[PDB]
Amino acid sequence: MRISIFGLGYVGAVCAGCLSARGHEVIGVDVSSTKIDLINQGKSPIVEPGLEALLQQGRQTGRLSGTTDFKKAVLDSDVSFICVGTPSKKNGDLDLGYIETVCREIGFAIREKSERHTVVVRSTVLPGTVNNVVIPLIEDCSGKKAGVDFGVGTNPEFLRESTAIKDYDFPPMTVIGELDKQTGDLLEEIYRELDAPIIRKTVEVAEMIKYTCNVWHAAKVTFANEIGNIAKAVGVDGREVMDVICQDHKLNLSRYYMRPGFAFGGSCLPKDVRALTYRASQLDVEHPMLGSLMRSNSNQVQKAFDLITSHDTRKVGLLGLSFKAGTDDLRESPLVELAEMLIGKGYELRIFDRNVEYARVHGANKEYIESKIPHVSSLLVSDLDEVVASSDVLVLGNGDELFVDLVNKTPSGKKLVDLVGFMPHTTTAQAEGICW
Amino acid sequence: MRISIFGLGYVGAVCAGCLSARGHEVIGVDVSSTKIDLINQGKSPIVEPGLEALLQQGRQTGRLSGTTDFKKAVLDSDVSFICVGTPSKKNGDLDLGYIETVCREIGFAIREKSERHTVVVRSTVLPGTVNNVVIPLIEDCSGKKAGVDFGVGTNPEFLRESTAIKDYDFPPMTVIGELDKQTGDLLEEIYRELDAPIIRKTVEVAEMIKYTCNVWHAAKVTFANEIGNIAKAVGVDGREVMDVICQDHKLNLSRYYMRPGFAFGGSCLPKDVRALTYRASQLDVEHPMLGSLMRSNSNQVQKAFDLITSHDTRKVGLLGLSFKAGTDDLRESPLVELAEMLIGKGYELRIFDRNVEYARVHGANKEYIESKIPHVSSLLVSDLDEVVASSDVLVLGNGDELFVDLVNKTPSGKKLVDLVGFMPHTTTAQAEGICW
Ligand SMILES: Nc1nc2c(ncn2[C@@H]2O[C@H](COP(=O)(O)OP(=O)(O)O[C@H]3O[C@H](C(=O)O)[C@@H](O)[C@H](O)[C@@H]3O)[C@@H](O)[C@H]2O)c(=O)[nH]1
Ligand SMILES: Nc1nc2c(ncn2[C@@H]2O[C@H](COP(=O)(O)OP(=O)(O)O[C@H]3O[C@H](C(=O)O)[C@@H](O)[C@H](O)[C@@H]3O)[C@@H](O)[C@H]2O)c(=O)[nH]1
Repeated sequence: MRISIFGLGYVGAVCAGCLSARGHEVIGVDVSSTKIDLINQGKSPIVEPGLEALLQQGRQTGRLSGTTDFKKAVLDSDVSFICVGTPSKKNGDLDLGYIETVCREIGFAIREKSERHTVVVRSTVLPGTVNNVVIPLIEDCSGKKAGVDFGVGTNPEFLRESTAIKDYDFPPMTVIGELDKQTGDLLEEIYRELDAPIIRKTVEVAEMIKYTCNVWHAAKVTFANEIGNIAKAVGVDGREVMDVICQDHKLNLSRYYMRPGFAFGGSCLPKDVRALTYRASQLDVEHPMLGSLMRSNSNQVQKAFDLITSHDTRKVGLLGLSFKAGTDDLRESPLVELAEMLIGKGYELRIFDRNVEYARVHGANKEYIESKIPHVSSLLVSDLDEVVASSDVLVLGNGDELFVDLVNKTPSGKKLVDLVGFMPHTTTAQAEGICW
Repeated sequence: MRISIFGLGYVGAVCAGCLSARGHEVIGVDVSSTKIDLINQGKSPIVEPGLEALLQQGRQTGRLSGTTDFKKAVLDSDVSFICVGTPSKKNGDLDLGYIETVCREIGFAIREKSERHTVVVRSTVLPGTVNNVVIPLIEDCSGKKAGVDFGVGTNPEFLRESTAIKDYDFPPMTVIGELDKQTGDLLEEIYRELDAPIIRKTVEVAEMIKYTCNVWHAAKVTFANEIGNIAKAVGVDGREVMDVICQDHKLNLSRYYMRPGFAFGGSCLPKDVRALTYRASQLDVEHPMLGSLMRSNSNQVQKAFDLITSHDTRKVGLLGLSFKAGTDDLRESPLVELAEMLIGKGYELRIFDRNVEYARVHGANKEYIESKIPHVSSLLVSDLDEVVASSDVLVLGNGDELFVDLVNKTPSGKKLVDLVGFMPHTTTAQAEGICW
């Protein structure tokens, strides 16, 4: 197909060439006549391994060209890939300036041409951008309507600089955000030949996706730095430490621990986090990320409390009490924290937990349950249907498989608050998730 | 093997059972008489899938028993595993009360004992605990010297409650902290049949290994929760978002981005960290972790500074300028920032980077290099030898392989400051690493 590409920076030029070398008619579009002159000369504006070669191949076959003429580029192509920059404003919000101009330029170019055009955003933008800005802009400028007259979708890239090409060739995944089915299919052909999954989501979800990947990346670099700093301070090598950790593909580098949900608890995570940062503090090793964990963890408890507590009623049924399903361990259980908050603030609380139950007559914790936390434990009710019937707000606190059935057999008159993720879908006025 | 286990809690009881199911002789020991008794009836003190059944089998083959007679346990076994809990003190630090107690008794036991007894610590303890607490208390109480007379070693655990047994039978890996080969071999013979890599390291490293793993899990949950919160405030399901993130094993769930070293930079990571948090703020969504990345990131740059400016010499050579090797992209390069700080402090700064040097000749970002950051670029030097020779302190800022030679065979009279990880080993008087 014939592709126009708006913005010829690191991702735009890489695109220009990668597509042009696969059999596409590619028109590189940029505001600066230096980048374009370089392109027509078949030369790379950047130092990127193997880019020049690709670009020179684009001119030799006549499959690639550049022009500063936006309108033409549109009228001469069937698909436009938006790759212009979105730099930071002085307050952190991203500057949409460039994106807007391109959008206008495109809309104006469509007002003319009668055939359908396809506008795919690749530039990283906050969620809601395509819907609240690029669409209405194009529309208001083309006098047309997104979806019906012209296609719109988003297409995040994950190219790294200095390996943009190989990243292009072998991506982790290909993700597509679609308004119209038609625009989605076009992208599907485009990456059809790539040995990686294709993931079709709504425009917004896609926008969130690319942002999360990037912040996760900084999160990782940050972790390794803070850990390495503590390492040096205590005499060992961070590199050696992080290597071993990167060996674990069951916990450290899997999807485990990555489900958005409730605070973490137990008799290990919170103490070790406290134990290592205290030590870091003794060695004069600052550590803002490591040192914000607990703070965040508590926020999450508070959050559940604010959700549960917002329905004009004291009647709460708390399903799950141990720090996690399948164990009776109550040590630093966020659910007890939660329970204790509700009690301290006067709520009519009723609790269900068959494991904590079994333990009240079958363990080495009897003492603790009847003398250490009687104000919590005496609120335990073993009849699950009783807890549901006499509560107004039902709170799914842990992964007990028994709570699924509950999630699909919920009676009228009850609010659900989901903290682990049993809900098949997103919040409604009757059922709310802490992160959905 | 005859194995004694001190601390019949969640970790110790599981160990007792699994070990004994594997044909060893196990003496469970704990301070609580009520614990020992449930163990002698083959009953489980805790609610943990399949533990009871293991404990009864342990009894029924006479391969597993229990007592409070510490001395007897050490006297009738060749190796002990220390599994006593380590609780938090009001200040976050670790309470070695229980560990110490169990160390004293053992020492007293191995004294009266002629043959080599082997001590393994499974309890999670800070780096250096074993060298400065366990060994000394046992040496003292036993009159014997750690290493030659009795074996010592560290051996963390990654079992997760509720899947403890599965986790024991199928671990991510086995980590051995060894002092004397003898104990290291002993542990390996035990875990030989486990389908996982065995990792042998110095005590201090394994101690730091286990900790890093726990705080890393706590960070994953933390990242995931804070992302889901923002996800939900922006209208989408944080779960749909986190599933996709977890579908990427090249960048997201891989070892990339996990090398301790220098702050991140470039025109994407920092810009995106700032944008998301900015949005997060607009929406009243607290995010202590996400929101601390930049301070921490910026605290790494300053860290590199302090390293460099501590050598009583104004002559500094910065090898690498662009945000990474393989590109000339200068946007928000931490190396540039480093340079500007060094400049503002009046250092004789010389800079090598073959990519930018090339870029300021071919490419499109020459204006920036020439007219926007002249005060950095005129400190450029084309010849790497010229920079190395005329500087007293060399900085390895990015991973350009050209710098490998400099570190393998370094001209005397130079101080090395390794920001990326070229050094084969730890810090010395001539070559200092940022996280090693
Ligand atoms: N929000 C959220 N929370 C999670 C997720 N996965 C687990 N959690 C929670 O994180 C906390 C820790 O649970 P987990 O690590 O499964 O169990 P446990 O704490 O018993 O085991 C951990 O400590 C052991 C230990 O140090 O003794 C470790 O060995 C072990 O590997 C774990 O790190 C729990 O409160 C969990 O609910 C998730 O995807 N999302
Ligand atoms: N300390 C440390 N720093 C690292 C490591 N790995 C990478 N870095 C740094 O993290 C920063 C980003 O590098 P990288 O992600 O490899 O390059 P780039 O930032 O150009 O690509 C990223 O931005 C693209 C984008 O959003 O446009 C993404 O698409 C892409 O996937 C990356 O996130 C750099 O400053 C790196 O130095 C590490 O293990 N340790």
